[PDB]
Amino acid sequence: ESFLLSKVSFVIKKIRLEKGMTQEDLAYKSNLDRTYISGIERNSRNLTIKSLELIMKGLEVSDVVFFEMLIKEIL
Amino acid sequence: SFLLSKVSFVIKKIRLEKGMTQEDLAYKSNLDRTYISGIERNSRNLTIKSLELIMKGLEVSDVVFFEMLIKEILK
DNA sequence: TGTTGACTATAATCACACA
DNA sequence: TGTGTGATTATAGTCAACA
Repeated sequence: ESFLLSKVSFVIKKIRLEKGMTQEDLAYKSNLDRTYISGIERNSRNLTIKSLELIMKGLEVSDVVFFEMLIKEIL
Repeated sequence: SFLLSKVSFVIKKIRLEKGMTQEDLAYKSNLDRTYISGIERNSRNLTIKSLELIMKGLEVSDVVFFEMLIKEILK
């Protein structure tokens, strides 16, 4: 009652910090909301595919890399 | 209207690789057929939680799903 | 209940990728 | 060689009104 979503909501936080960004920066660059971005990283939002596609663009990272990094992270 | 269409392609593919109807995936993943139908028509927004249920009823891990998804991304 | 109608998947087939 | 994805007709299937 947690997995995958927890793993997806972790890589986002990993990359964002490795990119030296902020939740206010991510919410702005992905046209989303800081309250929404916050809740995700702490696993309090359901998160959709389209709402994830916006994140990778806000984080400035291709879809391929995100999933490749996602695959590793679960291991 | 891209990533949701690329994930959906893999959904029916493994469904057609494992050899099962949408009604079978609807049952095995505990989801309404109209919803399973929906995401394949392209689409319904599709939450991550629902996506996790799909893989469970698809008898495949997430790593083999994303790997297959990525292979379907590179052209 | 019974059935019409439009929107679907489904299944059989072909043909050209690819390895 | 060999399997497999794409595209195709064509059948069967779904659902959502109606009286």
